[PDB]
Order: sequence, then structure tokens, then C-alpha cells
Amino acid sequence: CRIHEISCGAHSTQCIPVSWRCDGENDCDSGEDEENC
Amino acid sequence: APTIIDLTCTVATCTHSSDFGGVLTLTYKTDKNGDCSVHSHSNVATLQE
Ligand SMILES: [Ca+2]
Repeated sequence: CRIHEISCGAHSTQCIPVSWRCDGENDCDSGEDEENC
Repeated sequence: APTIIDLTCTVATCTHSSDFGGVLTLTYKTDKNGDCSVHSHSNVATLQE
């Protein structure tokens, strides 16, 4: 996606902005961003 | 910035009290995820977020 967006893993096509990483909410499909943080 | 099209509004419950006694839900269609700024253009009601 965009330079300022990170996808919720390769297995999913959804991409979210990097500001949502480790915000305390499961913004991904199954909370991939909140993992290993 | 995201583009929001075909946005219509509705209110679930309301109770005019000193707290934030009221919830409203917004429906829309967008192209990409992001964060938007939300504001009430009137004076009768004040938002929280
Ligand atoms: Ca998150």
C-alpha cells in the first residue's frame, strides 16, 4: 500500500496506517498489529 | 486524506442530562482506512471525541 501503511500480514490484503500500530486496539482482522509488541 | 461519500446519520438513544447522554451512528462508504476530524457545526449539542 502507501508508504505510511502496513498490511495486516501477507495473508490479508487490508492495509492500515502505521499510527494504528500498538494503540491498544485490535485494528487488524484478528489483532495482528497488537502482536509481539 | 480519505474521501467520504453517501453519509447519512441516525440517533439510537437520547436523554438530555449533564453527562454525555446520547449516542449516534454514522454510515458511509470510503476508499481507504484513516483518521478523520469530527465536529458538530451547531451549538445545541456538543460532541465528546
Ligand atoms: Ca493497534
